[PDB]
Amino acid sequence: DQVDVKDCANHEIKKVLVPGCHGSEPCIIHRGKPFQLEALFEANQNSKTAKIEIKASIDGLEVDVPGIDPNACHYMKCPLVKGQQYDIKYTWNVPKIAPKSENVVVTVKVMGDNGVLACAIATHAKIRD
Amino acid sequence: EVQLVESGGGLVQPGGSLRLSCAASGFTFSSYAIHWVRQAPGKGLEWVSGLSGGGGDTDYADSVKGRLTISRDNSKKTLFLEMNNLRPEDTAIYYCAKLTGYGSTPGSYMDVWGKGTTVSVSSASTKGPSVFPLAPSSKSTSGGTAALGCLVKDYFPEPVTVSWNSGALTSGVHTFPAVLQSSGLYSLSSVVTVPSSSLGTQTYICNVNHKPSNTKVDKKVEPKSC
Amino acid sequence: SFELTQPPSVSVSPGQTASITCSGDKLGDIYASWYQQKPGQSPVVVIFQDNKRPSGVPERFSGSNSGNTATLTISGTQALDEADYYCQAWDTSTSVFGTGTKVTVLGQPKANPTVTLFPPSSEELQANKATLVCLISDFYPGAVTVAWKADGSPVKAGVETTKPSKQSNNKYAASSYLSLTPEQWKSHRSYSCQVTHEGSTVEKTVAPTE
Repeated sequence: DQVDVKDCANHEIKKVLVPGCHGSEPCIIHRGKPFQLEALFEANQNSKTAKIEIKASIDGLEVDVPGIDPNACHYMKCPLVKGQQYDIKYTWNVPKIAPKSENVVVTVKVMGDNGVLACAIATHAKIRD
Repeated sequence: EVQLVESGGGLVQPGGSLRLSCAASGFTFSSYAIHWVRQAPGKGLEWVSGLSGGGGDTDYADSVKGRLTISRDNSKKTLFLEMNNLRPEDTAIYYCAKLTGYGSTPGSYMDVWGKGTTVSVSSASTKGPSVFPLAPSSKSTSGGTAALGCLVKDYFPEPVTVSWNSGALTSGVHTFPAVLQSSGLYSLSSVVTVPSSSLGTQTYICNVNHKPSNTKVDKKVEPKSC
Repeated sequence: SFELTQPPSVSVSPGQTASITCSGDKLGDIYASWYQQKPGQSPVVVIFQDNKRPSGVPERFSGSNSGNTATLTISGTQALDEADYYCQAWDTSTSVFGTGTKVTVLGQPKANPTVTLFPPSSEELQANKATLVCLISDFYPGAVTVAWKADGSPVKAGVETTKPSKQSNNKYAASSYLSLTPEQWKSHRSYSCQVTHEGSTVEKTVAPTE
């Protein structure tokens, strides 16, 4: 269902869905199983590009999140048209050796040609087996 | 409800430094980016700096880059602008402005602005005005009106307030906007269109007050004599 | 950083529609907003995303961003709309503001200036300095050209003219000062302050008097 994230841009992200999680309740990402994540956002600008930047933290310490496809245009219709709504469906496979944790803050910023497209932080992810 | 209150401006020599605060209230300060926008006297808006809600993203204008630094204290709900190694061209009124979001994007807009605080950078130093009488025309006017006044010359900084007869006279009084000269000193004049029949009998004193220099000057303006 | 160019001024008759333009190389790729700064007050947003009006802002205000040109449109302009208007857009992280378009509504009829010229003072002259003052009052609309003359010939240096301000009567006022040495003052027979407004030239003159 719909999950709660905190916006770090200008409210362009409208809804964020993770299968089988709800609101601000713990959302369990399983190691070694694909993680899927849908978003509904409004393009704040014309852009031919969309770059994903992830910073994530595990129990307060920064972590390099690997095997992330930075091109969001692989997961939505690009080019982007200013003022139109888009539906991105991103899929990232959690590596088996991904470290388990009950405290996980993830920041995702998407850059376009003319500036930040969208930004959100999520605090409720938990990594388990 | 939503309110921003600036402070910290002042007269500063070139190379001097000031710290500006913007004290916010009536919204979750930390949820929103806050920016500085300055405006030189009689000119347009110039963007100076911005900062995301978390204090993460500092951004500056090439003009101020290196000499200004922006910062937040979210517990105190206050935005700061530390200005160092100031330059004359940095003289202006500095507004802080709330954005509509946490971060600067193309859609962002400034939805609230403070009343501003004034920074002046000058190699000038505080100096009270010289006050000179503008005696009434001997030929008066075609009408029964006479124009007499006072010249407030070479004063820094602003403001200067001019009253006639300790504020008793307010009829024909018209104090004029001031002129910034090459000297970098200001000059203004106040004139009183008064009845020509009164000149002999009625006394006009002009009260020139310059709070900055802590001096008031009281010049009596009489008709000129040969 | 990119630059947004707006007309320096737009004059409009009461009830006429005003049209301020803001042009940039690629502005249809981004969003444009509009701020209204009335003299002595802080700016206020009137249009926020190309075509969006904040609840509270009057329905007369409209916007557009087609053709790489943003266009504010005040229909039925009133005397309350009389302010400086600034367009704005983001050059990624930099807020680019426009030059500014001062909107005037012509609510008063044309009014010629009232010039008053005071000669140097014995007090100033004693201080080895000399200043002539040309005060200008009650003129509409707010544009004036000062020319100074010495013995009927154009003067250039020493002229520091001020900027048309608005009086409480909504007509405009201005001053101009001519600095000389005491000796220069006495070397001539007449200095004059020539004020040109709406094609009509008002002149006042003074002369050294023993």
